[PDB]
Amino acid sequence: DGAKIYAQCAGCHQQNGQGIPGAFPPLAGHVAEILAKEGGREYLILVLLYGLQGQIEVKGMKYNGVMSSFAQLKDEEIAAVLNHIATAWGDAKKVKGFKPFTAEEVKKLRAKKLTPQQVLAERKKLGLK
Ligand code: HEC
Repeated sequence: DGAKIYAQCAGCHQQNGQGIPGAFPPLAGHVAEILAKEGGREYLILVLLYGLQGQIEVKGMKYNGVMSSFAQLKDEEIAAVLNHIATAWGDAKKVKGFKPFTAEEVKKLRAKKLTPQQVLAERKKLGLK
């Protein structure tokens, strides 16, 4: 299940999804922020398929690291871990009519490979600084 997959994330984003200041951005309380943007759920899938780099801000703090791709996960595994980070800390509560992540959403985005620099560009297109 998604919680089991999340073990592959926990080393960085931590068991409680609160991250490490300056090093690993929080997921708890921040996934909602992303989902709130038009294109936000697609962006979350792209991070997992293609990785991320570049300076970003989360809850007013700056991050400047690199996240690897997790494309070796299957479509259902990526769907499951994203549902985990969307629900485990209540972020989806904050979001009106959250539909759970599904395998075909991941499949569709795998069809167009992006670089981690292009993933950062997608993040910026969301209105996120
Ligand atoms: C440490 C080696 C990491 C592991 C394992 C995972 N992630 Fe990560 N992630 C990491 C960093 C350093 C960053 C920021 C990169 C930067 O440009 O500074 C991230 C980013 C994310 C994001 C995006 C958050 C945003 O505000 O844009 C998500 C949603 C994300 N990471 C989730 C995630 C998941 C679900 C992982 C396991 C499947 C995972 N990450 C692994 C570092 C590391």
